[PDB]
Amino acid sequence: PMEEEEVETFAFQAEIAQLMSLIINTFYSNKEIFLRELISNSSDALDKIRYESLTDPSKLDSGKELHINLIPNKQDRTLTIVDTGIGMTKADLINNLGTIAKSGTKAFMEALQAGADISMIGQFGVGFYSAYLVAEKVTVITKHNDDEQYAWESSAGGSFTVRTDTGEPMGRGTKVILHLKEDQTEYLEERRIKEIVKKHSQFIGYPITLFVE
Ligand SMILES: Nc1ncnc2c1ncn2[C@@H]1O[C@H](COP(=O)(O)OP(=O)(O)OP(=O)(O)O)[C@@H](O)[C@H]1O
Ligand SMILES: [Mg+2]
Repeated sequence: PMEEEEVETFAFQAEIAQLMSLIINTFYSNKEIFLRELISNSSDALDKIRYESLTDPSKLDSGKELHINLIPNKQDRTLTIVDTGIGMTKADLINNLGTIAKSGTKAFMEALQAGADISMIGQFGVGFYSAYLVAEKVTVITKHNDDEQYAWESSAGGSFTVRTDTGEPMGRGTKVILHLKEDQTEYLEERRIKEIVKKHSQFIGYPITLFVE
């Protein structure tokens, strides 16, 4: 073909693959907590960049504003969570989002069997995967300070890919893009989103902005 793109395909760590099918194939009632989990991740990443700037203000040259944006797109049926946090290196993506085992995974699977609410997911070190409560597919674009912009992607099925991102440059941070299931479109509604952020994400030490089309 005219153009070529390098893709790297990785198997999810076995327990995490198993946690993902559990999340996807079980019925759960309290799905809205996915949003709280992604906002926390953005909040953590922003704490991190903030921490690093204390000793090295140069680290904020890639953008000084520390914040989180929420972007529903009804045309594409996507909900995007953007932060100007620390972002992830390629290796961060690979190690931290699927490939390296987590201490709490087995235990969280155990708790789910007993009938735990999925809301507890974030106590175990696997909160990200709550996204698959409402998304058939998740794309993570990320730009860390001394590395290139990358795109992580997976629709489950036990696998994810990482590639150099060919999209619009970010400066610094992470964009999580949720391709929503057809029965989960309420999470594109301005009212629903506002309700959910007020109920679950009111201890975020950063400004959050909802962009409404
Ligand atoms: N928005 C983000 N910016 C930077 N790194 C992120 C972001 N989201 C996820 N990560 C990385 O992926 C890892 C997995 O996140 P996940 O939410 O599954 O677990 P956690 O936040 O470490 O713990 P838990 O969510 O269970 O309290 C995180 O530790 C973090 O390093
Ligand atoms: Mg988390």
